[PDB]
Amino acid sequence: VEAIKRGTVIDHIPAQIGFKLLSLFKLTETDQRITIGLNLPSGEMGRKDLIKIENTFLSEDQVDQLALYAPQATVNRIDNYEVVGKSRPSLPERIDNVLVCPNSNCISHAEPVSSSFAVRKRANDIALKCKYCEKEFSHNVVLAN
Amino acid sequence: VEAIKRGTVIDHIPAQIGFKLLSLFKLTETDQRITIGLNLPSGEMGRKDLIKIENTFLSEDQVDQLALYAPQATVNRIDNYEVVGKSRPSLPERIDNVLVCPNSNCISHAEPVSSSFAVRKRANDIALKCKYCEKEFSHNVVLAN
Amino acid sequence: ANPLYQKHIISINDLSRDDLNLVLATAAKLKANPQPELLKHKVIASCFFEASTRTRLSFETSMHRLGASVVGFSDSANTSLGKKGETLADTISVISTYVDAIVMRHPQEGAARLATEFSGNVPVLNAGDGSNQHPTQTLLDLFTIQETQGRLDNLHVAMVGDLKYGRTVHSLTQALAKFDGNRFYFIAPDALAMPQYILDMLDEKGIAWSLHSSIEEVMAEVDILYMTRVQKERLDPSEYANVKAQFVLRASDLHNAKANMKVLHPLPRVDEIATDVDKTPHAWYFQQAGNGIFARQALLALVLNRDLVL
Amino acid sequence: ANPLYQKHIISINDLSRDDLNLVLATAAKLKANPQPELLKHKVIASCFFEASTRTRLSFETSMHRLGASVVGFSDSANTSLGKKGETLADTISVISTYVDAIVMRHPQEGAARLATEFSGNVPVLNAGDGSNQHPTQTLLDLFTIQETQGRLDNLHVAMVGDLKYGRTVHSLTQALAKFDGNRFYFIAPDALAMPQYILDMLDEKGIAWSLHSSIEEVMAEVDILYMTRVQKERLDPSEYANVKAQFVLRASDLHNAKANMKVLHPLPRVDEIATDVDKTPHAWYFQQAGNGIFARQALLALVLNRDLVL
Amino acid sequence: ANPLYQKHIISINDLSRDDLNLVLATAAKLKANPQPELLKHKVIASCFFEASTRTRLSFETSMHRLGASVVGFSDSANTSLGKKGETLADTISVISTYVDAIVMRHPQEGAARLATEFSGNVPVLNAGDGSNQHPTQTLLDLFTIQETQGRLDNLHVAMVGDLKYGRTVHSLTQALAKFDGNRFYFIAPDALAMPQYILDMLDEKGIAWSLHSSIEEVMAEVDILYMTRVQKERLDPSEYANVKAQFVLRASDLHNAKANMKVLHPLPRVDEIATDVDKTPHAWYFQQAGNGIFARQALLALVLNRDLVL
Ligand SMILES: Nc1ncnc2c1ncn2[C@@H]1O[C@H](COP(=O)(O)OP(=O)(O)OP(=O)(O)O)[C@@H](O)[C@H]1O
Ligand SMILES: Nc1ncnc2c1ncn2[C@@H]1O[C@H](COP(=O)(O)OP(=O)(O)OP(=O)(O)O)[C@@H](O)[C@H]1O
Ligand SMILES: O=C(O)C[C@H](NC(=O)CP(=O)(O)O)C(=O)O
Ligand SMILES: O=C(O)C[C@H](NC(=O)CP(=O)(O)O)C(=O)O
Ligand SMILES: O=C(O)C[C@H](NC(=O)CP(=O)(O)O)C(=O)O
Ligand SMILES: [Zn+2]
Ligand SMILES: [Zn+2]
Repeated sequence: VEAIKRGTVIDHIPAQIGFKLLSLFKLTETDQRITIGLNLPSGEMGRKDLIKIENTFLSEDQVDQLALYAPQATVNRIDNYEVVGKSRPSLPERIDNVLVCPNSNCISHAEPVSSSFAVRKRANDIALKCKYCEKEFSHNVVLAN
Repeated sequence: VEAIKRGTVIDHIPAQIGFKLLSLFKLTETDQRITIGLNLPSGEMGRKDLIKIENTFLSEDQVDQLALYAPQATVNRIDNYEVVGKSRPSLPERIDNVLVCPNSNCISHAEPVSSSFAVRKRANDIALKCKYCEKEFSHNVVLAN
Repeated sequence: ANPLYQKHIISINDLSRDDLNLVLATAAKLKANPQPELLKHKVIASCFFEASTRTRLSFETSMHRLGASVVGFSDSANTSLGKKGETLADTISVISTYVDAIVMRHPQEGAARLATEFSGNVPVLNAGDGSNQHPTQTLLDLFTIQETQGRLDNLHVAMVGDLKYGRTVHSLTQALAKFDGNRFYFIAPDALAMPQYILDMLDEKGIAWSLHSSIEEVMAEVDILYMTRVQKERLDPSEYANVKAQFVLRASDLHNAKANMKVLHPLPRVDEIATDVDKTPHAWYFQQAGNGIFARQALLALVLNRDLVL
Repeated sequence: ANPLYQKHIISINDLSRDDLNLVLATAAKLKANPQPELLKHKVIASCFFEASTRTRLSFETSMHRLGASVVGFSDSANTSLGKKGETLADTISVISTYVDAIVMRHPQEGAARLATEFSGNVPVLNAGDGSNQHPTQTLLDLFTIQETQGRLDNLHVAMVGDLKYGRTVHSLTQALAKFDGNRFYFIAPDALAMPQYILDMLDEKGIAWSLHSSIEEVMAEVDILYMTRVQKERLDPSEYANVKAQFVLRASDLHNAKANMKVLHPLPRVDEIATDVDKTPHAWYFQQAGNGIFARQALLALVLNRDLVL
Repeated sequence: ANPLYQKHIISINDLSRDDLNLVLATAAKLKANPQPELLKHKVIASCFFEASTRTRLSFETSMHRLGASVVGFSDSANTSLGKKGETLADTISVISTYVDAIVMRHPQEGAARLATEFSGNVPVLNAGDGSNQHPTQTLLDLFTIQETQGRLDNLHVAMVGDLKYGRTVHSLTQALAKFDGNRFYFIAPDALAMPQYILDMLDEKGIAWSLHSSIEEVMAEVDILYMTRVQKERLDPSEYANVKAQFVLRASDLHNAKANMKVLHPLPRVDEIATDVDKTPHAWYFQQAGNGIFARQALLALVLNRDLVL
């Protein structure tokens, strides 16, 4: 029903991640029409989550964060009912504000600065090195704080 | 797209409430296919949210728990693609598990018990009385887990 | 069995007028004709997790006057909850395999109610749970009001001091509201006012109540002046301006008191009642405390003994 | 007189299988037919120098169920040992002129044994001495194992957690080793292993035992899973890596448990037993605690009363 | 200007080999020919939020030897951060309106880096941030190694003790890895091993390192034996088994040492170096400390002067 004229479709989201993205990106805090599929069948990955939002596009920060939460997701941009742009989210070099350094003795916890991590793509997991304490972690340990 | 054979459709949810319902009652913690529409045009309501959950059913008690957030919603039970039951939430007697007692000195915060509040109409608000501490609060200030 | 046999006694809000009258009737009988062996072969736990003089000692004395034995503690510091990290739930789960009833006081609201969810068939009697309820205080209070006024109906009752945190006044107001035609005067600092759930309950029953900023306003009409201590151990630091008693009753304040009027106080008092009051005919806080024996004997008898006493 | 009449009860290592069976037989009899006046005219001291909920309250409840009176303390802070510098020896020397028996728990190993050297003809019952012995725990444990398993012979018994400092498991292992064909599984952090003097004793008797690093390894064969708390108050600071429970039993861990299997725990528990276990048919730690009454009644009866009960 | 003019000095990871050599060359020149007026008219803040003896005093002495003035504090308890709730951010924001550079030590990793974000054009020098970095220790360490060994490449270097929390060895290993052909021996308890990020760095640069369970194992081949203190103030309670020095260097252990070998230690020592080592030709930890003067003068001179001619 009612394919959208202009906006965004985030596809190929892993199961149990779609709901998380809705929260983290505060996507439902809008009056724009949204449709969401959770645990949809997928030939490409068995099961998937799917988010469609009219007249709305991910901010630069949100795209950067998406590469961490769902690497294999597909961001489709739509204009005049047509897919205009399509890509897996570009991994950034740094990510600020959203992550929490798992080093409990990091100065970043007690003080008014934005968190900041050097992002480097690796073989199996992805590494996050804290700007402040200089410690590096697997994104598995940084996420699910 | 693709109507369901059996499950539950929670229709006529007020705008900005659909997401709250999903968060609160942990509705997305399942492998069953879910479809969600937010800010859909209604006509009766102008704008509405819509939750569709496959192979999943709500008891009358479960339906009543929705009364706090979406008193005017319709809960459609679906079987063999047909609506076999329509119900509207009615204010429940109690709200267990999901809320947290605002009283910092309540025993419920320290011990292995589930939260519980008696529900009543007060003026045009809803007052919750904690089973344990017996203090009473407007439902606005009683936070969720 | 009598209607209170094996019942938990947690909140006045759970009891009816008939329940209250039953305790009082039983208290009268046992006072006239003691039954020193009524609870022989009972062992009762007295578990106080915060301070007490009157409530604990009167309860234990009552158990002994009825022939029961007593085990427990007056301090949690040397229980396994105190030193080994045990939950209250597990504490109750084990003690309830030993004794025939549990009397408990606890600094958190809801503790007695929680205990009932772990005590199986063993009755819990709430000797005070944080600033919530104090039902056995209310039973002795009602006995004392009845004794001195001749009735529990159509009375003018002033409550003074810390009404917000006073478990005593939460319980007593709910209790007197179950009788007819009573009228309440609330004399409290704004920060320590009677809680809305009490006021709503009064409004529901159509009971007259009003706020007053002085004792003198109401002295000429009150039958019962119920004074309270500021519950300093319950106060938030932001409420520390109210630590000191805002209303101090002295003997001179009693010039225009009704002849029948009694000054009550659940005790302990700090300075809210000057010592010069003690010798006046209106002072009845010590007589009141002594009535805890009769009320607490009655309650134990009703909860632990099947037949009505006569 | 019965073989335990007027005996000190200090260590399971001092008792025989016949002694253990005698207590259990007596416990059964008193449970079936209470004797509320058996110890009338006895006064017994309950002297706890470290924390306790179950052991103290069950012992005192037992004394009362048999008609005895109780004096003592649950804290040493307000004795003359606590404030005036008195030795334990002198403390026992005076208390033993007052009472018919002394029940004591103490934070130093050997304290109960020392007390016997100063108590004259007055029996000392060890309610726990540091990380050494806990013989009355073992008596209720054996009663509970017998009740649920139908025997004390040929059992598969796993003991889990802090075995080094667990006075409970020192006593219980020595006790079960006096019966035939029992097999032990020890599941402990390396730093908190069962002490060599226990292991040597097992090897002497030709008893099979083995170490395991998980509960799951042994779940399918155990009749009794005996869980323990890390004795944090006994730990050297160098052992602080083991404060947290290394083995946590949850309801899901019990899928392949034998139908007869019971989970025991002398209590208190911290997190080593999740609360979801409580509702499963294998949970028996609270039933176990309630059996302390029958075991402790039996022991008091045997020590203080000349004739065998029937 | 010189490469270090107006630069923050936070982490060895931000400095090149050329940077390090520049400081060492400058230190050598100042040691040979002092410049008592080099920093005339400079006021420098010395801000120590945790304890220090060597680092603070040598820093302040260095400032005075170059003619600068010093303000600051050796603990934070009487700053407005200590008594009025002020953040570190704001503390740096105001102090940086006063002074020409800030030297700071702090118990949290990252504090120095954070300071650079609020200090504007005022250079921050990291005197130690939690267990992360200690770059001026590394500067004086390199200077000392170079003085005694004649080189900073092709060395055999052992680091012993608490390598996990030793900010000293994190900085030193990183610096020595910027030179060629160095070989590392790491001798530490498993719980306090050299962190993986240091090891990965060594791997990526194809630098040889190995683990050893004893000093004697490598004594015959080392040019530098760098001993460390267990950082007990950084330990988690789970790591308290490691408070005592695991490795204790005694004079007798040096029998097969290379003649040229020096024993270094950033100090203070507890027991990891016995006092009988002090008189041996290998002991060089006090001379090492003495060299803090020339390295820290060099650093200050380069940061606060565009160029130097000497
Ligand atoms: N006008 C539209 N309105 C709403 N959703 C759309 C619209 N156009 C495309 N989509 C959705 O965007 C996603 C990508 O569409 P596309 O046509 O690229 O499918 P595809 O070729 O299978 O893509 P992929 O190869 O990435 O799976 C699909 O899930 C589709 O439902
Ligand atoms: N098999 C099905 N699969 C998915 N959705 C369904 C199915 N059957 C009904 N629905 C949905 O259930 C809701 C109610 O269906 P119904 O046929 O009762 O419409 P209605 O009578 O207009 O509802 P109401 O009158 O209560 O607004 C609609 O939102 C519809 O989309
Ligand atoms: O403490 C008060 O002021 C009122 C009341 N007092 C009592 O019950 C008397 P006590 O604390 O001595 O047992 C209470 O709530 O505890
Ligand atoms: O404390 C334990 O974990 C086991 C054992 N526990 C008990 O005896 C129960 P309690 O300390 O409540 O009397 C003990 O040795 O004290
Ligand atoms: O403290 C240590 O053991 C090593 C090192 N020591 C020093 O810098 C010497 P000081 O604390 O006296 O300034 C440190 O990291 O602080
Ligand atoms: Zn960090
Ligand atoms: Zn509450």
